[PDB]
Amino acid sequence: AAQKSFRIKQKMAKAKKQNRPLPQWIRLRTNNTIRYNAKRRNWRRTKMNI
Amino acid sequence: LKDVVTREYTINLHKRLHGVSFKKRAPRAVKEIKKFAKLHMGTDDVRLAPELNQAIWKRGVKGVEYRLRLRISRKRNEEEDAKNPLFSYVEPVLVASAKGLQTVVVEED
Amino acid sequence: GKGTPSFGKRHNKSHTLCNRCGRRSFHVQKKTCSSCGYPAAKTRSYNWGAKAKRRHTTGTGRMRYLKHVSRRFKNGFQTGSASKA
Amino acid sequence: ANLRTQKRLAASVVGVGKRKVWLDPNETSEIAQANSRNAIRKLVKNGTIVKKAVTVHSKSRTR
RNA sequence: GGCGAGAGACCGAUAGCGAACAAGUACAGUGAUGGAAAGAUGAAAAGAACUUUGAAAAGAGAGUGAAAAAGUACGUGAAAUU
RNA sequence: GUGGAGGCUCGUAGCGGUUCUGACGUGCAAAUCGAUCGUCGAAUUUGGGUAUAGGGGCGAAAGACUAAUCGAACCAUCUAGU
RNA sequence: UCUAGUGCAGAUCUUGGUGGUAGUAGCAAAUAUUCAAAUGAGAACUUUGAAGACUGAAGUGGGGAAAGGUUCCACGUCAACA
RNA sequence: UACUGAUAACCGCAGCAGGUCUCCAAGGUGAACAGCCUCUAGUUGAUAGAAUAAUGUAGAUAAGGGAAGUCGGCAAAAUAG
RNA sequence: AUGUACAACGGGGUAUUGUAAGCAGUAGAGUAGCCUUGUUGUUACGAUCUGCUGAGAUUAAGCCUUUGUUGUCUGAUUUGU
Repeated sequence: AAQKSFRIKQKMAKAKKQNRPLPQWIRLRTNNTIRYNAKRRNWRRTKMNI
Repeated sequence: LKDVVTREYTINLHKRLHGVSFKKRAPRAVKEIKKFAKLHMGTDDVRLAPELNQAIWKRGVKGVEYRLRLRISRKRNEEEDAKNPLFSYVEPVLVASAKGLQTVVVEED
Repeated sequence: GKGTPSFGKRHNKSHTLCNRCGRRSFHVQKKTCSSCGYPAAKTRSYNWGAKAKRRHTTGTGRMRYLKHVSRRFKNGFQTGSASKA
Repeated sequence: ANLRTQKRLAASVVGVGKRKVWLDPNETSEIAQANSRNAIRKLVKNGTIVKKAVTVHSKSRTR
């Protein structure tokens, strides 16, 4: 909520920095087996449980 | 082909709306006016003036006037030529009382 | 209305995060984690929770010191430094 | 085009609601260029936006 | 169990550790706990210049390649079903 | 006349949940919708905090409730139980 | 010659996949939309203007707690979701 | 310390008619933050079009009689300030 | 597919309801005000009433009729003993 705690805000910031796609140069590298991100997280679908 | 004309008509919305739901009287009036113009001018493209829409929606949805006096203008088309070179422009005629009138032709002036 | 509307009434967290395990198991009104046993000294484990051990045990982390322990045993726990042959 | 936020900024600026603010369509390109409240104020000044004639509620019958 | 080495009449991706892959992962649950799926282009990206139709995606040509009856919905490519 | 009591009464919100054994009944919904009804200043309604934990609790007592689970919760193990 | 985790039509079998039903049931609560212009490839729904209506201050208004986490605002933008 | 606070931001597997604490509260009618209408504020959202058969659901009316119906006057009607 | 053609309008008829608006009135419960004081004095308010007014409005959407007005009347597909 608005009146929140710093731990919550810390985890939220980390989540926000996670919530974005792959880099395409990583898609370009050698021996690469990654096509997409699968740790992707959207507030509508799944909650953090914190 | 020809006939870039204007005319003035009269229409009986009462008999064209008799039996109709009270939340659709006016929209059906609009559709019936497009149909009226199609009949009387053989056009498919029919544009109605917002003045006319207001004159229909004046007394509301279920208060549409029994009669209406129209100024139709069969005109030539422009704008990335469509199926038809001709369309119709429907407009009102502010008359005090729209009873006892018969239809007439109207010229460019 | 034991189901849906009650789930609507459901909004106050019984559990929150713990500072020893980070798992959201810290019962506030008891002041205990349901997974590590905080604020107890020991770590909570059971030999019926074999999977739990396997999940929370040694090697699932960085082992910031313990890998180097075996390297150092190999080299015999030596002090000093090299000599530039 | 889309002028939602322009209408909203104008509402807040003038101090009325969006059901009062009026944007003429014949200056749509100008209003879409406009992005900031300063420009909205210029537009109100030059009359491209008007507050609006308030809807009347009369009390003659009651009196 | 831990660390390091070697082997097998063992399993060969619905098998074998739950996990051959960013697996105790995503995900669920208040929580304890639960707990997946998912391997293969080609020797080499040479991963399709250029033209044309189309709003574009794509198509038809062209071309690469031994092979596009290998086109990242990629080895082969069964059946049900179409 | 004054005054303005009451686990008084009519009746809103609010709390509930009688009847239609109505609608829906592969639903809006794993108990809802509509009308009709009960009560509505009190043994009232209710948030937050707090205590009570499984043969245990809590129960103005229905064997009711105890996280869509109760004539003894849920998790794992004993357990590939017989 | 040896050796087995050795032969499936079934087990309301397990996992995955596919169908007919079937272009079907159905997408019907919450009084309600219409005219033109602009954009754009394309407009029943996007934007504007005009009109008609609603919530009708115990409101579909304005602000907050719990919870949610960046949904806030902008620019671009429509393969998937709506 | 933004923002929603809910027929789309919470929980109900979801953009579910459910549920979830609260503050402010205009004019008229009327006893009344009842119901109806309106102003400020906000929405104009819920897949649409054309027809208007049976059957449905929701809503209404019906001569004369007046519970004979039915388990039962269920339901509706009358009553009403 | 150029005619006792068809339609949209208009007019007339038939029906329904019940006497429109507007104007006027020495109609009008009564009440104020005036001064030329009244010898109906007049001006203003005022539910309603009377006349013009069986008037006016509606009247085919599945009513009748038309000597009127204005329009329309060559698009597509298929078929052989």
